Order: sequence, then structure tokens, then C-alpha cells
Amino acid sequence: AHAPKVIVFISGSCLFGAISRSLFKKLPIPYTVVLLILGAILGVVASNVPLVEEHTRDVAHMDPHVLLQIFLPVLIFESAFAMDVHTFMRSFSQVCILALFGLVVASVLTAVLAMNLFNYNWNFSEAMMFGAIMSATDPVAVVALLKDLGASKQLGTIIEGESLLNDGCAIVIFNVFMKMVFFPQLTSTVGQNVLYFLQVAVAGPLWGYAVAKVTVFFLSHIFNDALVEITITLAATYLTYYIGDIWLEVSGVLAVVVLGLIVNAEKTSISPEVEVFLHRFWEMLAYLANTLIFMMVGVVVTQKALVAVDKMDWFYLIILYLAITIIRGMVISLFSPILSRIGYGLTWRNAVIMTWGGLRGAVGLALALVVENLAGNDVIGSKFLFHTAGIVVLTLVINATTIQTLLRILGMSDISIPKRLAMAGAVRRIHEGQNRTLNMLKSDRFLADADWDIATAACEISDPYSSPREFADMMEEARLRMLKAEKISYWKQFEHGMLAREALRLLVQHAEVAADEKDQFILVDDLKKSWQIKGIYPWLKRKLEDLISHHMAFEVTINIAIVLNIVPIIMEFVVQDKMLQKIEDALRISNYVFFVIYAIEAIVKILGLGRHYIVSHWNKFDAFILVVALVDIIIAETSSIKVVKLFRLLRGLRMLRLTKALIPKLILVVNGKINNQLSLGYDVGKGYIIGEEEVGKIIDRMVDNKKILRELKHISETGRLQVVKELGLLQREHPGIAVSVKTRQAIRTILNHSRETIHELQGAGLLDEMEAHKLELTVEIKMKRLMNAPSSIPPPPPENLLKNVSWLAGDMKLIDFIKARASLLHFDYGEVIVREGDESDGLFLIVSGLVKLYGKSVFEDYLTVGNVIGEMGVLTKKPRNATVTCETTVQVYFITAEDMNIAIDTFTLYPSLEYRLWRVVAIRIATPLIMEQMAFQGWTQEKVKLHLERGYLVDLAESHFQFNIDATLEDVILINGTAYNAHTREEIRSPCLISRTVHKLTFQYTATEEPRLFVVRN
Amino acid sequence: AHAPKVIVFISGSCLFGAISRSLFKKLPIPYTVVLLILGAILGVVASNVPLVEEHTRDVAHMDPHVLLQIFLPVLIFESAFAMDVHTFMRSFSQVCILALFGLVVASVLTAVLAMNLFNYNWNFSEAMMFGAIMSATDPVAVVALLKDLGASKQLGTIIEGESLLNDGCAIVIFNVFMKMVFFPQLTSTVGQNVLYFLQVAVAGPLWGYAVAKVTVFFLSHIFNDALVEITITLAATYLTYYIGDIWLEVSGVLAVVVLGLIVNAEKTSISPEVEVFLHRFWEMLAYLANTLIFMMVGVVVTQKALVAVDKMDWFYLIILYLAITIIRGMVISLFSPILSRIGYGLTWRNAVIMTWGGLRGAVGLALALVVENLAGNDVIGSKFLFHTAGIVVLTLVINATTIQTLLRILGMSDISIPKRLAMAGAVRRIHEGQNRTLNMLKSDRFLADADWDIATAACEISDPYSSPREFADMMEEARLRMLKAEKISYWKQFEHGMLAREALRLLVQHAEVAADEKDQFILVDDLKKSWQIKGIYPWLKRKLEDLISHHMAFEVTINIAIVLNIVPIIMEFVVQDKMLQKIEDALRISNYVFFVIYAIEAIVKILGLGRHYIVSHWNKFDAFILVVALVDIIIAETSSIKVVKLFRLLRGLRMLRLTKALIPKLILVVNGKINNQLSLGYDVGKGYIIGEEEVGKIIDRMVDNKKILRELKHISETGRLQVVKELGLLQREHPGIAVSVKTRQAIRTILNHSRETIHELQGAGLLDEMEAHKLELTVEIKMKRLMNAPSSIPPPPPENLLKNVSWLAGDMKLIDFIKARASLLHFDYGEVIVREGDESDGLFLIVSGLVKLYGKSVFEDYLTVGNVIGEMGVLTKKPRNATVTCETTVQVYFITAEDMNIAIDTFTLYPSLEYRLWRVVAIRIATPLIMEQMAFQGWTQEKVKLHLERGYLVDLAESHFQFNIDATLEDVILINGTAYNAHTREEIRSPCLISRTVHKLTFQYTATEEPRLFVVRN
Repeated sequence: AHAPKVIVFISGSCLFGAISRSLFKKLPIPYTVVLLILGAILGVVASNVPLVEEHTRDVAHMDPHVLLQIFLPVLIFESAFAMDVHTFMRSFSQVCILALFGLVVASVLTAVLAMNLFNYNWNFSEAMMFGAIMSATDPVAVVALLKDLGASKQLGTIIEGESLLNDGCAIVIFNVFMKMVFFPQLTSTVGQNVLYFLQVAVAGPLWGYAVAKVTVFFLSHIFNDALVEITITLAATYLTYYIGDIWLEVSGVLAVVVLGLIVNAEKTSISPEVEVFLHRFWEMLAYLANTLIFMMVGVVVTQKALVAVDKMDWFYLIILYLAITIIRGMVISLFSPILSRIGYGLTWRNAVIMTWGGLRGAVGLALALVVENLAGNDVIGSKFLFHTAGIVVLTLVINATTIQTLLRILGMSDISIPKRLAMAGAVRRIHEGQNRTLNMLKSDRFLADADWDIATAACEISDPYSSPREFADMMEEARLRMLKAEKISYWKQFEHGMLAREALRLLVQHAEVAADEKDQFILVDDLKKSWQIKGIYPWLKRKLEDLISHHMAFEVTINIAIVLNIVPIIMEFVVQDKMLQKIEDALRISNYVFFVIYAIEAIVKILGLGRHYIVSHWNKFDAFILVVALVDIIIAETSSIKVVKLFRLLRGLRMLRLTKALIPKLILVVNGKINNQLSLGYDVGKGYIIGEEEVGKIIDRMVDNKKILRELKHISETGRLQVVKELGLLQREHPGIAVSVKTRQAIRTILNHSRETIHELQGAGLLDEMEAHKLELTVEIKMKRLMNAPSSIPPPPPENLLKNVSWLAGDMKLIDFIKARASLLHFDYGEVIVREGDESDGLFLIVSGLVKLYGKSVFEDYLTVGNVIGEMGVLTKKPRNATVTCETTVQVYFITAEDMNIAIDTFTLYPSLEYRLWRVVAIRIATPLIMEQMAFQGWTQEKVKLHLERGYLVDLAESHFQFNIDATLEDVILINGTAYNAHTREEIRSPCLISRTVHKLTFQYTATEEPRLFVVRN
Repeated sequence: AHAPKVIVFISGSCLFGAISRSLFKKLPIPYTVVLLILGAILGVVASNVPLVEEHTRDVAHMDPHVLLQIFLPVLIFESAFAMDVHTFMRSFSQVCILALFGLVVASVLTAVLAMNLFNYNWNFSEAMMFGAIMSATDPVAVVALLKDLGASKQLGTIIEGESLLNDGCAIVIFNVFMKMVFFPQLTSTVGQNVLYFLQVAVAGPLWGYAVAKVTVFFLSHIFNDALVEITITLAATYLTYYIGDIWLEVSGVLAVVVLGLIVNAEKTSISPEVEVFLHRFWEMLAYLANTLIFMMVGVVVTQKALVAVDKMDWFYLIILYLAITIIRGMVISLFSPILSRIGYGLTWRNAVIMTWGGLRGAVGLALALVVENLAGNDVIGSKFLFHTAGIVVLTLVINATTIQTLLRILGMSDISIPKRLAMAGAVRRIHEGQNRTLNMLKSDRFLADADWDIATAACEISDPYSSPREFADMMEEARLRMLKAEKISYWKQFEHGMLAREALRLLVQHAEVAADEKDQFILVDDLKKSWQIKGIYPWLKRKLEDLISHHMAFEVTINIAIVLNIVPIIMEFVVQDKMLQKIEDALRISNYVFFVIYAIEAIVKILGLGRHYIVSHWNKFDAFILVVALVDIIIAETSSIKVVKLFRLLRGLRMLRLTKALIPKLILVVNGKINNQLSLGYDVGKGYIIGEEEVGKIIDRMVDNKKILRELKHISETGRLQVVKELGLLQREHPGIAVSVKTRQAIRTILNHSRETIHELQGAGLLDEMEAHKLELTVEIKMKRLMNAPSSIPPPPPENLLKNVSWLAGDMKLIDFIKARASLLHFDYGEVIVREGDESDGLFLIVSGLVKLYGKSVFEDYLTVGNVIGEMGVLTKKPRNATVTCETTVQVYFITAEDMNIAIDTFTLYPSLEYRLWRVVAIRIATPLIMEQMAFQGWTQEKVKLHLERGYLVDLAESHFQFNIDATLEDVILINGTAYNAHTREEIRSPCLISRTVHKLTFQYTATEEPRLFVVRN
């Protein structure tokens, strides 16, 4: 059979690709040129040696179908799949203008040249096929350099996206003109041509979109089956192309492009193992396709093409190379007035790279082989193949090698001083670690006599990269140094999962954009562009909710019944539109019986709802459709004008009333869009707030100048406050979406720490490897089920807020008491709930709204639902520390200090209510104190809070003296009250970090300021 | 074209497999039965609806070639690839006996039944095809249960290996009898039949072995190219099959089996990413093959088979099911007298599982489809397909579901108390961690109002599994508790890379075997089976080294010349054996010119070496071959008997002398085999020593009974000492191999810690993600280059040992001094180098041999090259602490205390020589002290040593008082000398762990016992 033999030839191609790719890794020329050389050699061998000709001929040629329907889909999908979708969408308008118009203009100009330069006397359709071939690109070799050098990352994204769209549209143009040349048909009317344009250009992406959304839907519902996900992705990728191109005659390649982009975007719905597998799998297929195409080009160019090449063809080829380079540069320059004003903009030297980086590749060669096959004996196939191969070789030899020197000359290969210094520091760190390990290993019993001259050489890692004027100098130093601290903070937040990858990239992009620009800091108005939702979706949401504003089984039954009955309707009316004696009778009978049994909705609803049945708007349509069907059924017991109008009405009216059930789902879709935008804005805002709170502890130990310190601290806080206000406003604008976004991240954090506990048990050897996977898989299934959480969650009632406060969360009997003794208060904008210095009246738990707080230790921040205000008012029993003002309509539970005192004095079990309240206060006191001692040591706020979570209040009043052992402790904070050192007799009367040299403490009955102390176990 | 359509059908199969696999996950029946049902439905549809018949018929049938040459290789290779090779090799004799003989006996018995039960009147060849089909297996559904239950892991390995070999040999038997039935040929002679048997049974595995070794060779030389590795593996896998089955007519399937097993074994030569990709890729292909085969079976069984099935065929099918189950059980029982005495043995209930677990699968169905296609219109194809499908369905419905209940009834589904308790503890740990994180999250500003009723329910992980008599009870408790501590230690050593995976599995197997057996502890003689090298390779090594015992370019030129000239020789003599006028003349001329130019070896060597040229043995053959060629060339200037003998001699003599160059490489091969065995033994011994040294610190805090304590401590040390002796002996037996094995692990440890430093910088955000990958890739390329390190490394000279001692390793001027003042001593067995209580004479650095040490703090251990003996003899200047005796011929550098005192008093820079010596002493003192405080806390010895590596000696004598701050320190050990507490005035005169409550220390001029103190920075 032929299939084993083609697999054999594919494996031969595999090994030749391996050889070429391995040996010429040193040399600058890419391996594809070596594959062309090998193809040429194999061609001459198979020509002069018939013993191998008769074997190889059977596989040496490829039908147009295998090219256009296997190779091109693979290449185009792999290109669409490896792309970073988000930056592409960020630059879509620029990349799409450049691709879709530059392709047309470049192909037209190339076709004009091919008619006027070459003596081949081609007509315009042939020249346009030629231009479409010569306009394809393959910059995989250049985007790699732009990624490695790191400079102008947006340029790499733009070039790659342009290549993707350019290749897709080039294939479409080729498919048109190939038909006009090799499969001519009679002149179609303008209307049919317009429909054909819409079929290829508009139906394609829409078909891809539909299949992509269906595929991601199903992928979101598969668990513990990597094979099913992989298989579904592959089957969808091929069926999209085949059904599009063959059955629908819709542009398959564009649908495949859209499918790749969408599936890449929705990567969160795919388990990570399947993600990495799919990336490597499509890379492998693209590699095989490239090797096969290049070797086939060499073989057939020696066998069939070069036998008909004249001395003038080489001159034409050189002129063509110059012409296409000039055309591409001219196109880019001509659109520069537009591209400069959209997306990323376009620097001159970026335009130079984009011109020079236009490598041609496998797509053009595959199209040239299609032409060569279809042309048969005509010279046009040989001319096409020769010129395409010549251009490919010239670009891969000249451009693909000189691109590096061009990057150097234009001044872009220079790696920035920041990154160079970071690399040098990291290398020295690694080197010191190696030195330590070398010493230990030398000081060991078993490996004492290893040849260290070999080992030390073997491990050596080496560097890969090798007064007011003074006040402005120091200011620019501090500016860049602070932005570096912000970058570090954003990465640290990412690694623990406080940040989504997209939020991280947004923040890092804003930080590097702020670094290169003069006198700049991260602009809060550039962050606001995230959570400021575009009004389209809110508009739609309120509209649909307005539009949607008797047992449960009835509507389920009727909604099923519509789907059931539409099949008879369409079956009959399509037949009547197209044009068994029992079948038409059976269809009419089915219509009549359906109309009869529709009493179970019509009259049942009329009687159940009573006279007011018609008040509900949709029941009016329910009556109307029955009225129409009654007449058009009664007619049967009594012409063209009857039937051709009934076939309109009895279809149209029956499908319409399904929208009543459809709207609730579109509401969910709008909610999902709003949820995604709100979640991204929330993540970036929270990340920025935390980054400012962390960098605002580092700067006090990192700039000396006590004027630059104040200016940077002011810029930091004036940025922070706007965000903390706006995030509070977002909740009020869209409550339930925010509630869902909060619950989701809560679960995510819990699951991450559960995985870390599992890995700790695994590394400690307390849990088997096979048991570790079994637990981890449940962790992952829960994590994936997070993606299917409702996009909106109903906000909890206030009693559920009381039920969940950290200190209330315990005894049901205490919760019942607090229900029995509480009051609910409501306040308007600008009402001030708390003043400084007033005596304690009770505790406030805010259940709605946003409040601003102010007071000297200043403290200008805000609080929101679930926060408790006046925490120690009944513990310390002293004048208020701060003022609280309503920034919004605010609702709180107020429980009087008289109400507290009873429970305070009565709930005295070992998990004491006073103990719980003081611990809630102590964590808040302790966190800044721990940070001020460790922010430069590298911990984040959340690890600080988890570290303090293990701690407990010191059980004083057993006796008023204590000293501790570090074998049972690791940190101490004095929260409140008066204490004094047992050795030095120095008093401590402040919230203080108890330094680790403080040996022994003693206390006394300063009854107004009684002590509390907090300690952490190892 | 046909290829796009077959891809479409494959994608349809993909989606049906996805549906069946997803929906029936709850139900017990496997999805393949659902695929058969779907195939049946599709068959009846395509039968009664010609509109889809005309479309589907083109793909519905499959040629025998696509089955036998695509599907079967894929299935067999995937089976061979997923297998754990090492346990399979450990049980190979048992599994191979059972597979290769049970297959023959079962197929013969089934064929006899098929002749005698069925009225089909088959001949013996047809019945043997039938038996070969019915003897195939597919236990993938049962080995999964045996892996999940964890009981009888060896049984899972045995069943899986039996299936692999059984399927391979069944395909071979089928290929024989299919030829005899459907492609008959004339009766061959017995000799040709014997050659055919050798061609199928012996040449197959050898061809697979050759391709496997070549493939792993090339894979060992590829770096930073995952695609090349993947591509080469796939190309090799298919070319092995194709070249074997088609060009060589050698059994392809067996070669594929051997290739899969070998490539799986050599996984260390493949980058891990390529490993996981290949596993998932072959799983995917096997899944596709299974789905396609089952659906095709359903389609064709409805279209062609069931139309010719009678009421008696069902009775035959049921009788056949019973018969094959009985036959398999009988075979297993009959071989039980043999299988019980080899490999794993065979428990009765294991035999019951193996009988009931014999699921049939895709291989039998594919062979049945081959028969059905070849039979054409004959009833035999329908009978074969019907019976095969019936057996498959019966086994998948009955056996595949009842296997779980059988495992329960026989008493194997019960999970052991140890694992249940471990799971309960791990679950409670995870639950407590979730509780902590829940509390913190509640005590947070941003997520305060998340619906915790949703979150807490969402994250909940749940348990998956739900007096002398008293002295013996306590003894069995301590025995099992110690073995559990050993298991933990072996896992902890693995996670940091002190152990190879195989060494870990050896130790864990020995630990669990020792746990289930009564009154048992890990037997040192079971560890010895690792490093006790079988004598074959040492024998070969010495033999080849004996056999192998004038400018450099000459031999390179001649070794190339032999390879060059053999091509003319073979080209001429094959032609003369087979039977251009210029070509034969040119060949003779080439022979004569080669003989003439061979003067450049013959006479050049004779003159260069002189008269004694003939003394070297190989020069005698060099002269002999020239003598023979001279006569047979001179003949041309003067018949059959001439030519047919010259064609023997002038070939044979020319190839022989290449063995002189070949032997040096075979020496390397033998060295590699010895290296692998020695390395595995070394790893297991070192792991056992460290495990005993760690568990020997835990037991003092883990058993109360001070008699069971002594007995277990004695069993531990008496095991340890034998290993520490034998590992010392191994070095002397095979020096350079041991040196290479030491250097390799040194580099491995350094690279692991370098990777950890990189990940630390990455997590701290100090290094970019893209920079982190760039460094990590260099780390990985170095790690992979470790695999190509020489298998033997020449032992360093003594001056290189002096050059590398931890304290000598510094100033070149000090090294020069030590060269200037040193002495080298040699000692025999039983000479005692050091006695207790003698005055200091100097320091010993051992450069060769093994010495035993003894002394009260007892200390009964050994030391080896690179160890220094008498470390503080010139520091403390007091009577010796211990006795040292030569266990072997021993050589040491002895440098007199008089020689020390000068350098001690002169090398006083900041990196003081005395400082370095005291630090070398201090680490040795400090390590046990840190372990005794932390062994139960979970640290290993190596993390202890790395922790101490950061520490330094306290710079006393600035003033004799000090106190420290934990913000600059983390641990303290007092090494030697006299100190006293500043507050309590208590003296300290012992090597002591300075507990963290010790605030302040003071010292004094007790000149005989001056103090040294060691502290660790954070």
C-alpha cells in the first residue's frame, strides 16, 4: 500500500532535517537552505539513476489537494497558535491595516512588474497569482532575534501578526486567481461576486469563531482526561478547515486562523499539560511540513524547472528580488502616516527591520508547487517554481544572515545597563553558591577524592552578555530605582498568585513605559483604562433586564415542545419549497395534533392565571400565534398565494417565541463580559495598591535625600488613594459581579496553599508519591471548576455578614446573642459616624457603602463591607483614635458598648471572646511592624500575614513575668499596654517590635493601659 | 483526494471516542463497548441509507496493509513504551516463560477445540490462526486497578509484560499461518524453515537492539533541540518496523518491542520534556487506533458478519468463552511449579487475577479484520470476525466489570493500615492549613465580604480512603516504626538528588519486603547484590587489556585507508560472485596501486622501528597480509580455483586487522557496563549509610524501652559497618571507575544547587523570567553533558591531593611550602599508624588505602583518600583521641608537627591558616550537634552541612566577651575550650550546642584549653 511508503519518505525527511538542523547550528545560514541543497542532490540522483527513480517517483510529486488541504492548514494553524494573542489584539488595528492593505498593494505592484518586466506575456490573473505568491512571508527567524534581544517587543508581535494575516489573505487571493486561470467558468453577475466575497471574507472568521466557542465550551467541562482534550482540539482544528473549504465552500484558512487565536486566548480552559503538549505537537507538525516542502522544492526544481531556465531568467530573478524589497519598504513608508497614529506607532528603524525582515518561506513554495502541478506541461509552472525558489534562497541567504548585523548597525543589539547589571549580579550569586557547595563537597567522607579540577571547570557558568544639577541627577536615580522596586513587587505578587498573568503584564508594561519616558511615574489614569468598563455591555444588561422583567414543569415542557415541533415544520416547508403520500398526510396530521395539544399551554395558562392572563406581554403573542394557526389550519377543511404565505408565517411565528427563553442566557453572556473586564481591573488595582504599600516601606531605607524622599512618598500615596477609592466605587456599580470576583480569588488562594501543603508533605516524605498525585488531582479539578463559577453571585444578607466575622465566627450561642442585641443604622453622604476623642459608644460593622478614615497615629484611607470600625473601643475604653466619614450611602450594624460589655464579661471560655477580639486587633497592629523590619528582606505582605496567623496572644495574668525560648518561638510583637525590661528596667509603652535580644519582660497593674503581647511559634 | 477524507473520518472517530469516554465514566463498562455499539448503529445506517453508504464505503474498509503496518506497530510500541522496564527485567525469566510457552500451548489447545467443537471443518492452519487471535490480550484496564490499589505491584508488572510479549508472538504466529492459508507456496526444505525461524525470532530483536543503540547514541549528542529528539525517535520507530518487515523480511513487531524497551530504559539520554511529550504522544496514537478499530469492527460486523450467523454460532461463542478461560487458568496452574521457583513467585490468588484479567483487545480485532478482508466471500472471514468480536464483548462486559468485585472477594482491595493512617494525617494537615488561610483571608481588606459559605464548601478536600508478650508487641512496633523512618529517609534523600530513582526503588523495595516478613530488618547481604559485580566484565576487561598491551598521523591515515579500500574489494568480489570493461580494469588498477602505496605503512614502519619491527605481534600480520597479496597480484602478470580462493583471502585478511583498532573501543564498552553497575551499588550503599546515620539519631527520641533501643541501635550499626568497609574495598578493586563515579555526582550536586539559586533569584524577582530560562538552559546542557563523561578517569597524583585539601586549597605560597616540607609514608596491612594518648607528631593526609579508627568519645569507622587524620593534633597539642589502624595497604603524606608549627606561626593573614584548620575541625564537630537537635525536625545531613557552610569562627581575643543579635545570627556551636555564662557564671567545657537562650559568654586564659566558638549568619 501507498501509506507505509509515504510514512517511510516522511521519516527520511525527518532524518535529513535532523542532520541539517544539527550540523549547521554554528553557521549563520538557516537549515532550510541545506534542505534545498539536499533536495537538489536527491533530484539529480533520482534523475540519473532509474533504479531509485522508479521507487521515488511514486512519492516525489504531491497533488494540489495534499498541499492546499494538509500542509497549508498545518502551517497556518501553527503560526496562529504560537502567537501571544493579547499583544496582537492590542495592536490589531495597526497590524490589520498593514496586512490587509499592504498585501493588496504589494501583490498588485508585483503583478504589474511581472507583466512589464518579464517577456513571458502573462495575463493579469497569472501575474496576480505570482504577486500573491511573492507577497507571503515567514519571519520566524527574525522574531526569534527580536525576542532574544528583548528590545522593541511590540515590534516582534507586530511582525508576527502581520505575517499571519498576510499569509492567510495571500492564500485566499491565490485560491481566487488559481480558479480563474486553471478552472475557468462563465462570467458571473456582480451580485454573485459580492456574495462570493462575503462567503470567503466574512463567513470564514465567523465559522471559525463558532467552532472555537463550541470547542472551548466543551473543553471547560472535561476533567482528568488529557487525551480527550488533545483529541478534541485536533479534531476541531481539522474539521473546521474541511467543513469550511469543502462543504460550505467558506474560506477554511481564515477559520483556522480564528480558531487558533481563540483557543490560544482561552488557554485557562485547557489543563496546562494539554497546553504544553499542543504547543509542542503543532511545532512538530510545522517542522515536518517545512522540511518536506523544501526538499520537494529542491527535487522538482532540479527535475523539471532548471531544464527550462535561460540566462535571462537569472537577471529577472535578481531584478525581482530588488523590486519586492523596494515595494515592501515603499508600502510601509506610505502607510507610516497612518501607522504612526495608531497602536504602537512605528519608529523609522523599526520600519527598516520590517522591510529587511520579510523572509519568504514554506507557504509561497507550497503555492508555487500547486501552480507547477496544475500547469502540467506549460512553461508557466517552471517559471513560477524557479522564481519562487530563487526568491526564497536569496532571502534566506542574504536577509536571514545580515539581519543580525543590521540590528547591530541601527543600534538595537546593545543590551541595556539595567539588564546587564542584573545578569552580572545573578552570575556572581550563582558563582558564590557554587563555591559554597564546592567547599562542602570537599569536606565530605564519600566524595573527598573527586578530581576537583574536572568538576570546577565542568560547572562554571559564565556571563552570557559579556546642587540643582546634582539634585536632578539624584532625582532621576531615585525615580528609576523606585520603578525597579515596583517591577520586583509585581513579579513577587505574580509568583504567589495575587496577580493574573495579564494583570502582571499590564503593570510591567506601564512600569517600563514609565521608565523610558522622562520625569515619569506610573500614571493612575493609565491603570483606570482597565476597570473603566465601556458602556455597551451595561447598556445591554439593563435593556435585557428590562425586557425580561403555572407549575415549574410547564415551561420546561413547552420549551422542549418548540424544539420538537420545529423539525416537522422545517421538514414540510423545505420540501414544499423544493418541489410519501403517507408522509405529507402524517406531517399535516402532526401539525393539527400539535395545535390541538397546545391547549396544555394556551387554555391551561388562561385558566391558571385567570382573567389577567393577557396582562403579561408574552401571553399576547401566545394568543396571536394560536389565532393565526387556527385560520391556516381551518382552511384545510374548506392555492399558491395561500401556501407561499403560510410557509412564511407558520415558520416565522413559531421560532420567534423562543427568544423569551433565550434572553436569560444572553444576560449571562453580558455578565460574563462584564465579569472579565471587572476582574482584570480589580487585579491590576489591587496589585498596584499592594505594590505601593510595599515600595512605600523600602524607600525609607533606599534614598538618603529627605526632599526626594517626601516627593516620591507623596507621588506614591496620591496615586494609591485614587485607586482605593475607585475600587470601592466599582463594587457599588456592579455588586454581584464583584462578589463573584472576590469569592473566586479566595478559593484560588486556598487551593494554592493546599497544593503547597501537599508538596511540603511530599518533600518531607510523609506522603507517598502516588498519594501526592491523587490529592493534587482533586486540587486541580477544583481549580478548573473555578472557571465555571457563576459570573454573578447574589450579595449575602447582613445576618450572613454577622455570621462570618473573624471573631463572631465561632459559638452559635454568641451569634444568637449578637442577633439578640444589635442595631442596624443607615447614613447619607457626608455624615460623619466617628469623631476623634469621643468616648466609646460601641462597635460598627459596615454592611454597605464606603467610608473614609482620618487620624494622627495621616491614616487617610477607606474601609468597606466586612470591616469593623472601633475594634478596641470596648477593649481599651478610651477616646477615639480617628475620624470616620461616609464617602457614600452607608449602612452598618451598631452594637452598643453597653451591649458589648455583657458578652465581653460572659463569654470567657478558653477561646475567649476578648482573646479573639484582641487577636484581630493584634494582627492589624503587627503586620506593619513586621514589614518595616523585613520589606528589604524580601517578604510580601501576605506571607507576613500567614506568618502571623500561627501566632497567639501571650497568656498574661497567670503571672506578670515571662521569658521565652527560640526553640519554641520565632517572633514577638508588643501590641498595647505597659511593659518593662527585666534587666535594664526600661519601660515599653508603645506598639513595638520586641527585638530578639529582649530577654525578659515584666508587667504591672497600670489598669488604664493593661498589657497585651503577641508571640509566634516556629 | 482520499487523504483529507480519511482525516475527516479519523476526526469523527475522535469525537465519538470523546463522547463515549466522557459520558460512561460513571458506569462500570469500558467505553470501547460503547464504541462497538456506535459502530453497529453506524453500520445499519450506512446499510439502509445509500446516500451515506456511497460516501462512507470509501473509508469503511481497511486494507490488510494499513492494519498490519500502521495500527499494530502503534499499539505494540505504545505498550512497550509505557512499561516500567526495570521491574520487567527483574521478572523477565518468569514473564518470558509464561508468555512464550503459554501462548503456544493456549493457541494449540484453542485450535484443537476449534477443529473439534465447530462444524466449520477448518484445517489446522486456519484453526491455528484462530487460536493465535484468541490468545492475544489487553489488560490495560486491570493493571490500572492493580496500580491504584498498590497491593502486589509486581503482579501488575508481570501481567503487563506478559501481555506485551504475548501480543508480539501472537502477531508472529498469525503472520506465519496467514501466509500458509491465503498465500500458499511450495513445500520448503527443513533447512530453509530453520533459517526462517531464526529470521523471525532472532534477527528481529537484534535489529531492534541495533537501531535502539544507534538512536540513543545520537540522542545523547543533541542539545537545545526538543524537536530533533522527538522527530528522531518517531522516525526510528517507524523505520525499524518498515525496514524489518519489508526490506529484511525480519519480524518488525519484535524489533519495535525491543526498541521501545531500550529507549524507555535509556530515558536519561532524553531531555525530560521530550520524555513526557513522547509518552503522551504514543498514548494519543494508541487511543486513536483503539477507537478506530472498535468502530470498524462494529460497522463491518453489522454489514457483513451478522448476516451469516446462525443460532448455533452463539452456542459456540459461549462455549469458546468458557474454554479459553479454562485454558488460560490451566496453563497458569500447570506452569505454577516452575513460576513459583523464579522471579517474584506466584501466589494462588495472583494466579486467579491473572486468569480472570485476560481481557482481549484491539490486537485480536485487527487480526480478525485482516482475516475477514483476505477471506473475501468465504464464510471463514465472517466466522472469525463474529467469534472475535463476541469474545471481546464478553470479556469487556463480564471480566472488566467483575474484576473489582473479585479483587474485593479475594481480599486485596483493603488498603493497609499504614497508608490509611498516613492519608488521614495528611488530610488533617491540609484541612488545618485551609483553616489558617480561611482565617487570614477573612482578616483582609479586599476580600472581606466574599461568601465564605461558598468558598469553604468549594475547597473542602475529603479523605479518599473513607512482660515478654508485651515486649514482643513493643519489639514489632519498634521494628516497623524504624523501617518507616528508613523509608522516609530514602525519600528525603531522593528529593534532593543523593539517590538515583533506581537506587531509591531498590532501597524502598528492600524496606517493604523487610516490613511484611516477620522478625526482619533490611539485610546488608541483599544490598550487596548491587555492588557485587559479576565476573564476566572484569574477565573481559583484563583479557582485552592484555591483548592490547611512527608519528601520530600514520595510524589515523591507515585506519581511514582500510575503510576506503574495502569498498573496491567488496564491489569487485560481489560482482565476481554474482556473474564495465573499464570498470574491472579500474578495480584491478586500484588494487595494484593500493598495494604499491601501502609502502607508506609497511616499509616506513620497518625503517622507523628498525630491525625490531617484527617484535610487535601485529606487525607480523602486517607482513603476512602483504606477503599473500604480493603473490596474488604477481599472478596477474603470469582459473576458477585461483579466483574463488583469492576472493576468500583478499577479503578476510583485509578486514581482520581492523580489530586492532576496534579493541580499544570494546574496552570502553566494558568499562561502561562496569561503571553502571558500580554506580548503582555505590548509590545504594551511600544511601543506606546515610539512612542509618539519620535513623540512628531519631530512635533515641522514638522508643522508650532501653533494651529495644540497644538491640535496634546494634542492628543498625552492625549493618552500617559492613557497607562502609565494602565501599572502601570497591575503590581499590576498580579505581578509575570509582573516581569517575565520584566526580559525576559532585558535578550533579553543584548543578542542582545552581538551579536552586536561579529559582531563588527568580522567585525574589531579582532576575527576569526570560533571563531565568536562559541561565537554566545552560544548567541543563551541562547536566546532559554529564552523561557523556568518560566512564573511567585516571586517578590524580598525590600532589593534586595536596593541592585540593579544603584548608590547603588557598595560597600558592602555602602549597609550595607544604611541598617543600612534607614526607610520604607507606604501610602494610595491620600496621597501626596512631595510638591513643600519644603526643602530637604531625598530620596525616591519606593518599591511598583504607584505615579503621577506634576510640572513646566507639567511633568504629573507616577513612579513605582525602581524609586528614590528626586534624587538631597541632592545634590542641594534647594526647591523641583515637587509634587508627591500616585495614589495607595504606599510603599517606606525613608532615611533622615541627613542620606545621612554622607555617602555623607564619601564615597569619586574614584568611588565617589556623582559622581554616579550626573551621575544618568545627564543621565536623558541629554537624552531629546540629543533627541531634533537628533530626526529628526533618533536616537531612547535607542541608545541615550547607547551613553550617555559611558559619564562621568567632573572632575571639579581640576581647574575651561577646553577645549576639539574632538579626545577624541564626545558630551557635561551642567547638572547644573553656567558656562560662556571663549571667549564671556556669562554666562550659565541652563541645556544646549553645542553646538560643544563652545570652552572653566570657572567656579566660586557660592556655591549655583555649576557646573556639562557631556562629551562623542568617
